[PDB]
Amino acid sequence: MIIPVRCFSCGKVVGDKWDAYLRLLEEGKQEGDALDELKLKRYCCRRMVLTHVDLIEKFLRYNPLE
Amino acid sequence: EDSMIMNQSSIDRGLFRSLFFRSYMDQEKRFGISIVEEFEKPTRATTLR
Amino acid sequence: LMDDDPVLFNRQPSLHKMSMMAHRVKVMPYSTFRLNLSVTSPYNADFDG
Amino acid sequence: MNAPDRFELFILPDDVPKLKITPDSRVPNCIIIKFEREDHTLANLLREELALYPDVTFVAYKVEHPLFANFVMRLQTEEGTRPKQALERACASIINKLKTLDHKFNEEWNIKN
Amino acid sequence: EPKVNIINAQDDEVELMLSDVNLSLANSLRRTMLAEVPTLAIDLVEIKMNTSVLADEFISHRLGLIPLVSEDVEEMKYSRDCTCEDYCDECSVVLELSARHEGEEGTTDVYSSSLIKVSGPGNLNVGEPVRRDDYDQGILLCKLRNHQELNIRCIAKKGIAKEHAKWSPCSAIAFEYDPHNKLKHTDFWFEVDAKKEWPDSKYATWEEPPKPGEVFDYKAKPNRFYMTVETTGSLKANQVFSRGIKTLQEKLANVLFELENSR
Amino acid sequence: KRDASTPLRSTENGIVDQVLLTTNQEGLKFVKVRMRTTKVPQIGDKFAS
Amino acid sequence: GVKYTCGACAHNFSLNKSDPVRCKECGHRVIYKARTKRMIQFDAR
Amino acid sequence: DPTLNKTVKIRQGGYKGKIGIVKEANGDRFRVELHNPNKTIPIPCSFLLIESTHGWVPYED
RNA sequence: UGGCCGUUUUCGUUGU
Ligand SMILES: [Mg+2]
Ligand SMILES: [Zn+2]
Ligand SMILES: [Zn+2]
Ligand SMILES: [Zn+2]
Repeated sequence: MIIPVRCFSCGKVVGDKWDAYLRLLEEGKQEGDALDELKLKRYCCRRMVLTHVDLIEKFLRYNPLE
Repeated sequence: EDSMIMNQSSIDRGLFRSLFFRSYMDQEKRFGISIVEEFEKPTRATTLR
Repeated sequence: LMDDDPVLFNRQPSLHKMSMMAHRVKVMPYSTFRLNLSVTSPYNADFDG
Repeated sequence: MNAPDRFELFILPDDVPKLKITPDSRVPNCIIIKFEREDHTLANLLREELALYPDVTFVAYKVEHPLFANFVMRLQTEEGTRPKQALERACASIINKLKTLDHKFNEEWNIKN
Repeated sequence: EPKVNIINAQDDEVELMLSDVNLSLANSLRRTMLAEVPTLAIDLVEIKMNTSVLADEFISHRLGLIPLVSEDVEEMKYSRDCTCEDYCDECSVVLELSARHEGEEGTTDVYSSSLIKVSGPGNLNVGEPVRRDDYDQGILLCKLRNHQELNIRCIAKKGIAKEHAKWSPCSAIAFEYDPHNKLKHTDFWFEVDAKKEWPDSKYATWEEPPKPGEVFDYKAKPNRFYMTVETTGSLKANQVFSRGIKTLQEKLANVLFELENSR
Repeated sequence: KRDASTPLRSTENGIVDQVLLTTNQEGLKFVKVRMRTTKVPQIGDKFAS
Repeated sequence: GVKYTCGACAHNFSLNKSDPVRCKECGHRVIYKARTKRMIQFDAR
Repeated sequence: DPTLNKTVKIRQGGYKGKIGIVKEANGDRFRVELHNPNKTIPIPCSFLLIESTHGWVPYED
């Protein structure tokens, strides 16, 4: 849905880094690189930012009842 | 015997915590032209059972 | 119910009389029964659900 | 729906004293300690040192069930010393070791940066 | 007797070398500082109103994980023990967020930075949310679209990582010893030989490999622990270490007081 | 008058989220209550690879 | 005394259980009640 | 007893400052149900905060 | 002022 706050396994806060990851991906850097420049070495964190799916944009694409 | 041990903190970090929605149903019912059933807060004196 | 009291216990199907026994009570938290891992065979049971 | 209070893993009820001692009458100079609100974090540390002492014959503990926050420690010092004194001696020893480690780390961090 | 040798220091990550202490002690220190470091985090989320696509519980949870600067939490009493009726500013730090989006186009992105401290037992440096930098927007709490408003009245308290994983100041503790397995406490699986399969640890150069003719030492013990700490930022790694040591100390002191008082 | 309530299932808890109130095909009141809650994994769940 | 909200035009109003169930402003036939006023709590856990 | 079915908080105890509802008021030990958890806890009458016309009123309402 | 009442029958899907 949304990038989580704390990595489930370790606890290294990651959510704040999601936007930067998207940004780095924009200019075509390979994913491993981007994960590097964020300083994510333990793959217990690499798994998330590599394989999280953003849905909240999809859920907002519907006009709210307000 | 195919049972698992879960990192308590991993649960507390939002692991496999999911949502559960239940929808209830009801409607006003008609016994005839002049007999219907109305949603309302029933007082104990006016109603029974 | 208090600890150490006697109560029956069972599984379905109850093929052979080693599928019913009388155990003793121990009060605990959480909402599951728990068995010593040895007694699974007489109940022919496993914790896969 | 029947889970224990997560604040109860460390908080103590009033009627139960933090620690409870039980002499072990089946052998000489042996005691059994009934702890409260403790686990490996304290037990392992106490046991390591109390084993390192010279005048301790037998020392051990066990965590009854991880669903309960208390453990039991077996201690049996030689006739030379009563167990209580040996335990408090080990307590002081770790206290001072930790103090020394803290002081050294403080100085090291000061110099490092 | 205990020694210390920091290898690389920083605000968050500490990569040191601890030697000449019982392995029991190093492990118990790791455990206690992972579990028994009092801190501050969001406790009671009171939602005045919400219009987002995220369940109220979902936000209350997301707030539960937000790291709070707790550099002075040691001064804050336990809300369980504080004598005040309801909460007080000496046992509770109040934070409130009220963000909104307007306009029919675009999407707002409420971040942690938008959080605000309303009160707190000042000037104790507690309550402030943590940030890597000043311009670093930080943690993403939600996204808002046209007419969607979010309002909340948070609360924090002093709890411990035992009672929940939000009170954990430690993120990931490395830990090891005997990088060449001198003490042999591990037996190495292999298909041909142990050495040509298993790659070497990063502390490989820090202790000399055993000599081929070297024979076992049955009195050998673990002596040098290399434990690399890290933190979320809610507390400085040095503060983490000192506070863990202090907590363990006072705990043993309590135990000794109980022992002496019992008689 | 007699009670014709629709009590919540006694084995459930949560917060009422979204009440709907419209007419049925036949023009009587016709309600829907979507109660919600979140399920924390605990002892006795099920999981699978 | 019992507010509402439309599902098509999202404009608020009320009714006294006698008006037909329709949106006053756009006439839509799907409505929802609005949040209560008592205070809502979460332990964030 | 006119002191039932009212919003109530806890001023002292392990749940200091939690909104709760009085579900059962047999006597001298009020059974109050909270919101944050899915459970109901007994609690003495003097360890609670009762909503009143203005502000939060202790057990004198 | 105690005392105190919530369908059946089908079919389905699943579970061990
Ligand atoms: Mg099976
Ligand atoms: Zn991680
Ligand atoms: Zn206070
Ligand atoms: Zn409308």
